[PDB]
Amino acid sequence: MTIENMSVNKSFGGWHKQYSHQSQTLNCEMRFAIYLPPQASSGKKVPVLYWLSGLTCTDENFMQKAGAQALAAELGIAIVAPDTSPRGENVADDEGYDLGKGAGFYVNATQAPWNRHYRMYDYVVDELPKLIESMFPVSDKRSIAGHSMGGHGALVIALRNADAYQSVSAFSPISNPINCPWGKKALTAYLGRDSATWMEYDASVLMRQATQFVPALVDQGDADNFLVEQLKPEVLEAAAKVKGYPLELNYREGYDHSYYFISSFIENHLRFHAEHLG
Amino acid sequence: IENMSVNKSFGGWHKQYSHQSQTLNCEMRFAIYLPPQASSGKKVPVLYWLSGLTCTDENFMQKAGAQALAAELGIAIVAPDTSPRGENVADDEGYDLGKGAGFYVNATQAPWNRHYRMYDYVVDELPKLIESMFPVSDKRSIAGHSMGGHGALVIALRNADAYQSVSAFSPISNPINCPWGKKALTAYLGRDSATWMEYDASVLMRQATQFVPALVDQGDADNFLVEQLKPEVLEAAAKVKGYPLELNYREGYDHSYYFISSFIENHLRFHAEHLG
Repeated sequence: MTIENMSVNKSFGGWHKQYSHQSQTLNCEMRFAIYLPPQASSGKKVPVLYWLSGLTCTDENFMQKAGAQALAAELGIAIVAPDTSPRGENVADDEGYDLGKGAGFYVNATQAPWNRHYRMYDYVVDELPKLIESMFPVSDKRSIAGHSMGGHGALVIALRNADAYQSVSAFSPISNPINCPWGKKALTAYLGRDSATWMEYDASVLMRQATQFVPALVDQGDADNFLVEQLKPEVLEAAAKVKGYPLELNYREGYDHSYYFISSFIENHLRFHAEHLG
Repeated sequence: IENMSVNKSFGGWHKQYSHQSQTLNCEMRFAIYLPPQASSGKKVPVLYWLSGLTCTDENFMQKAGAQALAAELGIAIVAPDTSPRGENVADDEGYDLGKGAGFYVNATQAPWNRHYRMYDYVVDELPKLIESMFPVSDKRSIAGHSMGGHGALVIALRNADAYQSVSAFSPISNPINCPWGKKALTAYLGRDSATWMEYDASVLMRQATQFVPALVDQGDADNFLVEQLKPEVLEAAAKVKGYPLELNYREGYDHSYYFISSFIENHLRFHAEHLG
C-alpha cells in the first residue's frame, strides 16, 4: 500500500495535506485530503470525521469551501475527505454528471464494467480508515458526515456499521435512492435492475429495520432545487418513526444545495460530532 | 444592474450582479455579501476586497470563510472582478497581464487604455453603484490579496479620507522592482518609471502625510515572497514617516486561501473597529 504527500498548506495552526496512494480495494490510484488540528502536533491522538462529498466533487471542494478547519482546530478533530470514485484511464465512466467518475454512490458495484474498480463502500469503511490510523495521530474514535450523494453514503455506512461510528450528520442527503432518478440510474448500473441488493444501500430502508442506533443530524435547505425530486428528506423523517431512531432533521428556510448552505451550519455539525466523539 | 445568482449565507445573502461599466466599457460581475443587519433596516458599512492574479469575484466568497464574522459584526463585503471581461476587451494569454491581471491601475497605453481603468472602477464607479443600490452607509474600508494587496494599500494611501482602514495578505509591496510589477506597469503605463511612483505601496507609504490604519499578514513559506512580494520594503517604508503599519510574518503559512482564511477573522475585527 504505497502512499505519497502531494501538498501541504498550514491552516489555523494545523495542516491541510493531500496524499495519493495505491488503493487495493479500488484497484487504482486515489487522492484524499486530511486536516490535522493543532492538538495533533501536541502529542494527543485526535478523533476523525470522514466527510463524503456529492456529485462532481473531489477532496478539494470540502477543504477549500466548507470553512470547517477553524472549528476542527478549536475542537481537536481530524477531517478526512476521500475522492468520490476510482480515477484512472482503466476506470469505467459515463459522460453523465450523475453516473461514473464523480458518482461512485458509495456502493460495492457487483455488475461489469463497474465491478472492476467501484468499491467506494469498502474503500470508505475498510481500506481508508486502516491507512489513516497506521499513518497519522488519529484515535480509534470516528464519525461520518456528507453532502447529497455523500449524505446518502454517510447515512448508509453509519446504519450498517453502528459500532464503528459515534455519530453521523448529512446535508441535503439522498434519503431514498431506490425511488428517485439519481438513485435508480446508479443502482441499476452498479447493482443490477430492481435487484434486492439495492435495499443494502438505502438510508430510509435501513433506518426502518435498524437495531443499534447512531445519533443522526440532518440539515436540508428549503430552497434546494433537488428537494422534491431527488432528496426526499420527509421519507427519512418517516423512517425514524418506525423504531424511534435518533434522527434530528432540520429544514433551513431560504438555504439552497450549495457550499454556502453547508458552510452556514458546519460549526453545529462539528459540535454535534465533538460531543459524541469526546 | 442584474442579479445573476443568490445564496443564503450565515442568515444573510451572497449575491452576483452583472452591470454595464461606463469606466471599463464592458459588462462586469461583482459579488456582495449582505449580512442579516442589512435586512433589519440598518445601513451597514462596506469592506471592498481586491483579489489576486487570475481570480474572479468567486475565490474570496467561496474560500476565505469571511461570511461568519461579516454576519456577526454586521459588515457588507464587495468583491469586484480583477479586470474587465468580455470579447470586446483586450487580452494577453499570459496569466500576469490582461484578463485577471488589472493591477488596479488606469492604463494609458494601447490596447489597454480602452478597458483597463480598475483604479477608477474600484475608487469611483463601483462604490457610487453600491451606495445607490444597497442599504449601506458611506463608511468603507479596503483589503486585498497579492495584486489585490498592492491595489488595497495604493488605493487607501491615495484616498486617505475615503477609507477608514486598509489590510492586505501577501501584497506586492514594491511593484516598480518586481517582475510582475515591471511587466504590467510597462505594458499598462509605458517604460518610464516616473508614472509608476503613484502605483507603488512602498513609494507612497514612504512619503505619506495622511495615515490610514494598516494591517498586513505575510506567510513566511510563500513561494512568491522573495521575488515578487518584497514585504521587507514595506517595513522599511513605514519607518520613514512612522506609518501605522502592523506587519506579521506567519510561520509556515503559504500564498493560498488556507493562509488567508486562517487570519481573515483578525482582519474583519481590525476593519470593524475602524468602521465603527
